[PDB]
Amino acid sequence: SDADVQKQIKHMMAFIEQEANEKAEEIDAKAEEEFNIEKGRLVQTQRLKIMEYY
Amino acid sequence: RLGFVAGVINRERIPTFERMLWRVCRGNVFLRQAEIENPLEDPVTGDYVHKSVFIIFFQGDQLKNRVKKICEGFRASLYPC
Amino acid sequence: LPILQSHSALLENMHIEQLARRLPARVQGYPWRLAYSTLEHGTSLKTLYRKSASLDSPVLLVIKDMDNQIFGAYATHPFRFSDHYYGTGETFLYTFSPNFKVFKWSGENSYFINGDISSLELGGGGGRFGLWLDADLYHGRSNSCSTFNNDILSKKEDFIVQDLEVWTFE
Amino acid sequence: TEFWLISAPGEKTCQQTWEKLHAATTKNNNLAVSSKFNIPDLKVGTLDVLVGLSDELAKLDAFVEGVVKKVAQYMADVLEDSKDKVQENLLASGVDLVTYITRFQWDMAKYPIKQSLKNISEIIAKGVTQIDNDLKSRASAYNNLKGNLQNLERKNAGSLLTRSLAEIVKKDDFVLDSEYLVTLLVVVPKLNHNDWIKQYETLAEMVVPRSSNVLSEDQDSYLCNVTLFKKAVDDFRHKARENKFIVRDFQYNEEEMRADKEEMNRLSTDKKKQFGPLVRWLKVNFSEAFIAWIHIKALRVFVESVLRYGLPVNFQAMLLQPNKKSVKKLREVLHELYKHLDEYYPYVYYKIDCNLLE
Repeated sequence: SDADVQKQIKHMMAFIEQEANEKAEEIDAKAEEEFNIEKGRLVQTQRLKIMEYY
Repeated sequence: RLGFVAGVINRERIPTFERMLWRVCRGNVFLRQAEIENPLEDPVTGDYVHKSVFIIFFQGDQLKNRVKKICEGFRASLYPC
Repeated sequence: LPILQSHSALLENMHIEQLARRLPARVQGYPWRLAYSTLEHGTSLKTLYRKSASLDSPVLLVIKDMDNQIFGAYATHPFRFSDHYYGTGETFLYTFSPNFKVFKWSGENSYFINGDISSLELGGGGGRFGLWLDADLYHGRSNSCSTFNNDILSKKEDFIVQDLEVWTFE
Repeated sequence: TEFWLISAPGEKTCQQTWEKLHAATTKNNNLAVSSKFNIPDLKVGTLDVLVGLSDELAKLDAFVEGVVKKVAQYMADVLEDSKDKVQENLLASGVDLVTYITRFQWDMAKYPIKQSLKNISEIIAKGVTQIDNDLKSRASAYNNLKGNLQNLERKNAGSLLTRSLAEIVKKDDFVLDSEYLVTLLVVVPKLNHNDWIKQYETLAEMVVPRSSNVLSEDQDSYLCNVTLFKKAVDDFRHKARENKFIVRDFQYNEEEMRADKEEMNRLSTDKKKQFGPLVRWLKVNFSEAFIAWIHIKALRVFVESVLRYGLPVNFQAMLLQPNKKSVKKLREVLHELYKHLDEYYPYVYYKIDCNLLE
C-alpha cells in the first residue's frame, strides 16, 4: 500500500538527515580530540623547554 | 551515503519479491515496478517472457547486499543507472 | 576486608582500604599485583609502558611527589602509547591531602587516558591535563581539567616525582 | 516460567497504544500479566549500524544465553546438595529472575544511553566473553579438585577390594627391612577365606606355617598380610591370581598412607574453600550475565523498533507473562491490536526463559 511506502520514505529522510549529522559529528568530535591532543602536547613540551631555560 | 538499484524481474514474482525485500531490509524499502511494453525473447530457448522493471531505494552498502541477494534469489537482473 | 598487595608499596593499609572502597565490580576483592615501580624497576616512561604493554586489565597509578604528597588515578586499561584517547567512565583521579579525595569522571568528554612518545597524560580540557608526566617520570604537571574537574593533586601545579608505581588486579 | 517482550508505535505518544494493549491482555481474560518494559532512549544512528547489530545481537544472544546457563549450571554443580536452593542463590539486581524480568532496570551507568548501539553491544560482548574466560579458569580449578575428592572417596568406598589401606595397615603385622624376608598382601571373599587360611601354604615352597595375618574383614571379604621367605613370592603371587586370590601388595607404605590421609583432609578442605568463592563469583557473574542477557533483549527490541518505525520514535517497550491455558488467544489479541503495522509478527516480538534455575 502506497501510504506505508510514504511512511518508509519519511523514515529514510530521518535516517539520512541524522546520518549526515552523525558523520559530521564524528568529524567534529575527532577535530576537538585532535585539537585537545595537539594543543596539550605542544604547549606542555614547549612550556617545559622554556622552564628548563628559566 | 544514499544508495539505490534498478533491474528487471518476471511480473508474477513481485508479491514475494517485495515481501522478501521488506524482511531483509527490515520494514523499510522504497520501491516501484511496471510491466514492459512487450514480453522479451529468451536468448537460448526463444520463449517470450512477461518481464517487469523495478527500482529500489536505501542507504549504505549493507542494504545494497540484502536487496541484491534477494534479486539473485528470484533470478532478477540489476543494472547500473 | 582490606586488600592484600603482592609486595610493599608507596601506600599505607589505611590508604589501600580508602582506595579499595572505590573499586568497580570487575576488580573488587582481587589482590593487587605490582605492574611497575620506581622502587623496584628503572625510572623511565618506556619501562612503565613495556611493563604494562603485556597486560589487558585495569590499573592503579600511585605517585609520591618531592613534597611527600601522594596522588594518582584508577584507570580501566593499561598505560600505553595512544594515537587517540582511551579509557572509560570508572576512571578517576585521587590524592591524600592529608585526607583522601577522589575526582570521578565529569561526563564532559571522553579524554580519560593518553600516552605520547615522550609523556604520559590523563584528562583533557584544552592545554590542561589532570595529570602529565615526562619521558623520565621526573617532571610532571597537574591542574583542574574538564574531564574530572580535579584539584591540583600534587603540592604545586608543576612537580617533580619522588617515586611512582602502577598496580593491577589478579 | 516464560515472559514475552513486545514493542509498537504510539498514536502520537507511547502511552496511547499501551492503554488499549494492557487492558485487552488482562481484561478480556488473564491472557498475560501485562506492563511497560524498561528500555530507555538510546542514541540512534545510521542503518549501517542498526542492521549490523540486528545480526550481531542475535549471535550475541545465543552466546550470552549459553554463558548465563553455564553460570547457573556451575552454581548447581557446587550445590551438589541443597540443589533446590539454586533459585534462592540465582539473583539479578538482588532479586529472583521473574522479579527482575517484571521489574527490569536498564543500567544507565554501565551502559550509557548516549553511546552508540555498536559500543553498548561490544561492552556486553567483551564483558560476557571475560565471564566465559573466567568460567574456563574456574572449571579448571573446581573440576580437578572435585574429581580428586571423588577418587579419594572411591578409595574409601566399597569392600577391602576398594577401601583405603591407610584405615587398616599397622606396623606390627609386617616383616620388612630384610634381605631374605618379604610381606605380601592378598584379598579373599568371606566364604573362600575359610579355604585361604590353609591354602596359601600350598601355593609355593619357602612359606612358614601360620603366617596369614588379617588386617581387617568386612561384609564381603578379608585382607591379610602373608609373611614368608623371599624365594616364595613370585610363584605365590602368580598362583594366588590363578586361584582368584587377589594380590594387593602394600608394605606399610608410610608415604602412601600419609598421602591418602593428608589429601582426603586437603581436597575436602580445598573443595569447601573453592565452594564459597565460586558461589560469590557465580552470583556476581550470573547477575551481570543475566542483566547483560536482558540488555541484549532490550537492544534487539530497540534496534528492531528504530528500524520498523524509523528515527521519529514514539514506541512503547512492553512486558507480558503469558498463561499456558490461553497463549494462542494472547497472540490473537497482540495481532488484533497491531495487524496494521505490517515465527514472525507485525509487532516486534521476543522472549525470556526463567528455567535457568530448572
